[PDB]
Amino acid sequence: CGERGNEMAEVLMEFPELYTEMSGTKEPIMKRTTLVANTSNMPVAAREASIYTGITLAEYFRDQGKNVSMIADSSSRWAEALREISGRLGEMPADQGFPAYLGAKLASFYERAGKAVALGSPDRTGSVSIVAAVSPAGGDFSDPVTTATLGITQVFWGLDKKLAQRKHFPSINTSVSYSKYTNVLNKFYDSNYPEFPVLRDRMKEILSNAEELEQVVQLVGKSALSDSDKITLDVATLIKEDFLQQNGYSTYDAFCPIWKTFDMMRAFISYHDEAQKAVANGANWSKLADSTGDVKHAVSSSKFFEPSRGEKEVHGEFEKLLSTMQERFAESTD
Amino acid sequence: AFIILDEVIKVTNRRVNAIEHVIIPRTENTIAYINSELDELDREEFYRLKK
Amino acid sequence: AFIRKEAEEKAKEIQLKADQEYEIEKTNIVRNETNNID
Amino acid sequence: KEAHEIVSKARKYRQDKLKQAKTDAAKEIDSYKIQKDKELKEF
Amino acid sequence: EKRTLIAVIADEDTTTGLLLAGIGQITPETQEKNFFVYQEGKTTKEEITDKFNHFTEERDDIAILLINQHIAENIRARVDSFTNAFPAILEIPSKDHPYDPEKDSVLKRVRKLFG
Amino acid sequence: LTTAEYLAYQTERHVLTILTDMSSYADALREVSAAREEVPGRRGYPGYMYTDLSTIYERAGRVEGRNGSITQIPILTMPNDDITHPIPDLTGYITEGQIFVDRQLHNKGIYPPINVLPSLSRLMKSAIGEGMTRKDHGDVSNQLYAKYAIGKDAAAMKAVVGEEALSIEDKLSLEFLEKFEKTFITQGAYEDRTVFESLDQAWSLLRIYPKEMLNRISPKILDEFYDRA
Amino acid sequence: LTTAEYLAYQTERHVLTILTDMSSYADALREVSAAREEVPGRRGYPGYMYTDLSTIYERAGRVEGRNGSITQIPILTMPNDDITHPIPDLTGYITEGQIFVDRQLHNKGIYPPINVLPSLSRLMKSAIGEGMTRKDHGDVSNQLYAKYAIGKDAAAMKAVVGEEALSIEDKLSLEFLEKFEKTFITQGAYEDRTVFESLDQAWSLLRIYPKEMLNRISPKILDEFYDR
Amino acid sequence: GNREQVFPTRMTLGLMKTKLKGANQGYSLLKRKSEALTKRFRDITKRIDD
Repeated sequence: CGERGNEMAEVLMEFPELYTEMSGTKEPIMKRTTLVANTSNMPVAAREASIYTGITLAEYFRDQGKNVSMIADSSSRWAEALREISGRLGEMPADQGFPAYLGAKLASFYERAGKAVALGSPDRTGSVSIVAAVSPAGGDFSDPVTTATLGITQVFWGLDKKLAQRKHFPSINTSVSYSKYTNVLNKFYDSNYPEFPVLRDRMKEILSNAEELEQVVQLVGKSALSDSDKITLDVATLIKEDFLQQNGYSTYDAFCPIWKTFDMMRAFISYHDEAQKAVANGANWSKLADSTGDVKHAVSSSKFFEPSRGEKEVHGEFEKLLSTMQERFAESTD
Repeated sequence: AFIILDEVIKVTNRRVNAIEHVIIPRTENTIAYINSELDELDREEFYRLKK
Repeated sequence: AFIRKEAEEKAKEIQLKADQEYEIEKTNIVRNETNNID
Repeated sequence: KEAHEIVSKARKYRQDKLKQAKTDAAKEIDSYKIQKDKELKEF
Repeated sequence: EKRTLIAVIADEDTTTGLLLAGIGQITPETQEKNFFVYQEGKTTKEEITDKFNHFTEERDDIAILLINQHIAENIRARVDSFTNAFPAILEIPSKDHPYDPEKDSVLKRVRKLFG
Repeated sequence: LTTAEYLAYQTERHVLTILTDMSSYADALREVSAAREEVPGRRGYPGYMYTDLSTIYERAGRVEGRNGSITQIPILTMPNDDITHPIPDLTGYITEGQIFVDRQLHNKGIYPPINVLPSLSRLMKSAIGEGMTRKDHGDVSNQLYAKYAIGKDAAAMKAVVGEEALSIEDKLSLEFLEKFEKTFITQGAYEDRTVFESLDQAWSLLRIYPKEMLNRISPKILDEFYDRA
Repeated sequence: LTTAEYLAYQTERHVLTILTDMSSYADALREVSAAREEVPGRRGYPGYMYTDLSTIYERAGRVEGRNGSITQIPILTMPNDDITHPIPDLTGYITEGQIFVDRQLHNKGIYPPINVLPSLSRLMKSAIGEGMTRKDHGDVSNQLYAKYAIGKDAAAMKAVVGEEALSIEDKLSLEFLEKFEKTFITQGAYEDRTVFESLDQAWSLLRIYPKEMLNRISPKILDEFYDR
Repeated sequence: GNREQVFPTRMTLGLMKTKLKGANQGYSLLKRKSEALTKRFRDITKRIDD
């Protein structure tokens, strides 16, 4: 919606060359995707239409018992189209020139997502997940579109430009980003990855502790910091560099299956726990880090495991990683 | 007298640098941002009133 | 001299520490996992 | 020649085995609890 | 008062005599005597560092360390690595060895910044 | 652009289009908007400036079955050096990247004063690589970006706690920062460097660090090109 | 509010009526007002939004001869967490207090993430005291506000200056702030604390301080409860 | 550049102006303190050698 024609060209060029296994055999993903393109230089008033087209198509497929994801890139462009039509109409401007009915339109559009039981028979269940990119003016999340959307949606993947300029991708701002589905997902994890939420919370706690320690350091420097604080900062840097940072245009990190993600969380939190345990038992963090740089490098390089190698093989090597890390942390601390 | 004074001067110089390089620029950026946003709100209200 | 194998003492100490580990490694883990189950 | 210390350092190997033998042992001890707590639910 | 004791790491010619005539050698309720004989070639260097830790960190009453160059040169790393204020380690010449103003930790620091 | 579209798509030429000072175009657009008595947008520019700029920038690229192209390079003055101004902000949402000319680098005597951190090429991920440039290119650019950002952070840290308090990695990043800015970024106004010459200059900067600190370069690329010499 | 009123006075039923997303109603009022091309207020909202929100908020209360009441808890989401926004602003000028749900406390893991400092109850002064809640309720509340406002400024001085240059009272206030938020304001869902348990826990947190700096408690109350 | 995450209001604008004035004059205060302590440090480093 109101975005580059080149972005539609690359989708059309790439999707035919990408294959999925959802049906049991390799088949181009283009076979199960539809595109609705209203480039930024196409008629502005059509942007709204495109959005309403997309969701409808999505809903249609949800009526067939399929799980559809409709991607609105970008909804800010639809809001801008509404603003332009409103300006040509001489209507009273709301915040930042937008029409007073923008928030209601966004809320109604987002209410069309959901898991549902199809209308007719035989009974079948589908879902529509709306994923909408928001383009705040100036990068400021005070934008009316962002303010309405965050009021509507349940997941907030907020991106940081200072991370993107650094090539830290995805540039999710972990401080502001939130998901309100973490509670309903417990069931899933309890059936598949039972200690997934615990590790997620451990990672978030480590990241928050590091964020505050870094505010302290920026003014006071990395001195008067307990070795535990040094470990927290070091492992948060490790997580940010090698877990939260995923190169989407590589053969290994284009896709990270949930099991590889879970094993990587296990490895990073195991590193943190081993370091904390070793230092708490009299070990010195500087010397211990010098001695276990090899373990640190193995944990960081865990991201290079090819998911195409299979769940069993990757899990086996992650278990080898964990055992080697335990052995080395025992060796380096007597 | 030397040890304590060296520590105190190190801390004081670090804090002077923190003030003049981290806190003051940050506060100036905040002031500029707030001024620009308030000017934007004033422009919006003025032009809505004019309309 | 300089041939005394007191590394045997270190091995014995490591074994003793590995036993005391079993202690807190069946009392910490079982307690936490039982609390989770309950 | 004091390489006998390196071999005697197998206390580390025993420690690793003791820790794997405590993960196994915890798996067995949590059993009775899990079956009991699910049997109360079954009732 | 909180910290008043004088501590001397010196040969018998200094700790036993000289200042000992007016400084004493024993604590009000201790037998450590806040001193080390430092027999020439008898006291261990490791034991010398242990005594330095004893009189600098293990007990708090010691207000000053007064250490001879003989131990200091061999104890160079330990005294150089000590950066606290209260024990105010002070190097002294002993026997024939003079001050050597290019060796002791505090004056090294002073020349390091600013001159 | 209408001329370019004629040369490129009807005559099969490859056209490079320079559009100098799109900021003055935005000023003229704002002037017309003000005459129209329109509800002004952010900082007074029209609310439709995004679409109006898109109708200019989106007139570029390649089309199927025609052996011409249009490569646009608009030149855009940022008011008050502020990248969040509507002109640069909207231009960056419409365009496929941006080359950021920095005043801080210009003052420091560097030419070209291009600050790579605020810069982007959205079509680089596909134009570079094994069969197109060399296989080190994407890893070597990502690592350069990461180390440059770390060096900026270390310089900011040094501004407060002084050089003595920095870690070893931070001092390596400072060394990298100075050498990167004064050797790899600095180029003659008439100097042309091949991408293989520039990727040989990039590896020399990345050799300031231990191979295990190059965490963004894949292990196979770091084996083949790190020790190379 | 006409169904709640009918139960409250017509059937004499004590009722608690909540107008969830009252903040959303303001958007509809602005949409209608803009369609009418009326003269707008702040942010384009109707100039009569205080009279339209007061015809909803003031339909609560008790009346003399009827043994029923309407307790109203409108829920209102402040845009950008801005309390100076017209909706929260005009609700604050019409309502008898506000429970302020805070995003800094929420991100910090606390539930309920209620920041008591922006919060207020206009009817608390008269609802608490001798013979109807307890005698220490007002003094304890005021002292807790005083100590929380000082712990939050001790924590800003420690963020820029560190602990080594904040007084002993500031350290006590930092300790008070940690236990206030993590033990008193923090509370599980389905955890029902009685006003008396909550006062006892407040007394446990004000004992952090010495009897002499609890200066917002009168000597009579400071005497009976400070030493239990 | 980097800025504090606060919502723009005239009250916040005045608050930040007051904070900036306080920062400037506290910076001057700590500068003077540093110069005084540095002069005394010069003196102590001379007298300690003596």
